[PDB]
Amino acid sequence: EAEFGKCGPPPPIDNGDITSFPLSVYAPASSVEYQCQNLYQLEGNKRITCRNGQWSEPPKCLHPCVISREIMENYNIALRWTAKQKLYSRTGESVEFVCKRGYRLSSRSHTLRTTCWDGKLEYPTCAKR
Repeated sequence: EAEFGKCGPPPPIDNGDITSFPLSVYAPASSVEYQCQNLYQLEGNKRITCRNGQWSEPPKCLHPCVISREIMENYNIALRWTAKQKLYSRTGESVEFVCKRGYRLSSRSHTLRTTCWDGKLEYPTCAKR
């Protein structure tokens, strides 16, 4: 009851999992950090803890900073580093898009510098050069 209660494998997130490697036999009342595969970045409580041989449920994974590469680097916009696309990051990192030295925001555009999350960055358009 108090001594016997070792938990089992800890439940994963939406395409997530422990920041190490899934365990089959875990220590009771033990907790660990979670993370999502690839550039996927969850949100909530990646730190899960098993209770009486019954874990909890990790937070929620957020689609990485995967914006459109056929639209940004297409018309005339890229990253603040200007290196072809470079529109990929880990959900939670800042992603500043440029209007390609020359072209100026077409107004109807969204924003240059922003934050990627769930696969969204509000890519502008820009026009000039």
